[PDB]
Amino acid sequence: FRESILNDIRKARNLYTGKELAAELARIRQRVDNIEVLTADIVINLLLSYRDIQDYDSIVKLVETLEKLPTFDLASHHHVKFHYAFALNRRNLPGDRAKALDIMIPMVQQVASDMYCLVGRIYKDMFLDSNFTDTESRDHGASWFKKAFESEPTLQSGINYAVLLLAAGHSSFELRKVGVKLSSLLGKKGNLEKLQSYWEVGFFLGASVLANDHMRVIQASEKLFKLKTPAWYLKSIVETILIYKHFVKPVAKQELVDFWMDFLVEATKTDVTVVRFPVLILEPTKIYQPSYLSINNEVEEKTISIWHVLPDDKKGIHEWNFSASSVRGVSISKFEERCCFLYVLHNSDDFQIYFCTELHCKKFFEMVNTITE
Repeated sequence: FRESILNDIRKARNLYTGKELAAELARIRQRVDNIEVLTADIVINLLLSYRDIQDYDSIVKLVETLEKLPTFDLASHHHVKFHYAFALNRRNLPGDRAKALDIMIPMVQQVASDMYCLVGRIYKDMFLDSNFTDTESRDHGASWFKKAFESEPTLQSGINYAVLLLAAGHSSFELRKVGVKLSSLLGKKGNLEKLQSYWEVGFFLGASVLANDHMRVIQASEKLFKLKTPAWYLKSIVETILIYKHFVKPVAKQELVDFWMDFLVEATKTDVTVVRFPVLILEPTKIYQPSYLSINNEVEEKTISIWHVLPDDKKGIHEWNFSASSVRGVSISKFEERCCFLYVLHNSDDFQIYFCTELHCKKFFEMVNTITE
């Protein structure tokens, strides 16, 4: 019965994403909410499955019900408390972040980097979410990431520490000191081609951003795209980059750095509101080509505009403008839900267009069906 629930959660996380996953978890919950004894293995894998669709409200409500269930000892389950605080911090209703800190700070005060870094992230988020006015939260966040960094140096704590020093007005060391240590950690990790886990690539990206290393940023951003990085994770990297970009005081590849920053920030949006989409056109060479696309309110006939950002090969055609009557149609890829096929007249090939999220692709699909109907 336990094993059945566990096996079905794992199968659920593999088969489904989005709404389809939420349906499956609610089906599994009926069983979970009637189980003879509710163990921590079930709880943990439930919380991971809800995190896959950023359902922080379900995580909080489940963990609160375990706190009242007298025979579950929440205090003893530090990883469950970690995920609870994580969810409270992302949900951020009145008092959520206060409660997260009241959970996390006593757990820390041997403590692992992730625990120090979550507390640091709560402060970081308070700082960002205050429109950069909460300078006390900034300084508290810096101190927590600093402790992590000195206790167990990692790129994650190091980049977050540096970014908050940058926001505090750091011509300076710790800042160049954190910089030296970041460079030897990057040395330890080795070439980007051998880093396969999304979490290694994400922290490589961040330190590459801090280093102002353009080619690595572009390379690591693309790798983060190909790896189907979870939204929960990309969120935290993006937050770090937004703070960096706000506070840091052309290079011929600036255009591709701007594209990738725009792509990865757009990828954390759940409400799609954009005049234009940063996209990757998959070429028959099997290279993803950074591009922009827009659906234009043009007089007489609506149009689709598509253009390459900084193509390596500057020769040939890198811009298209299609009138509504020029479009045969659109089809979402049967294999890649981020991808929409666009079919146009007098073009024997197609455009295989890859968006930053599934929803962005679906919006494009719907808008093109509207102009062709």
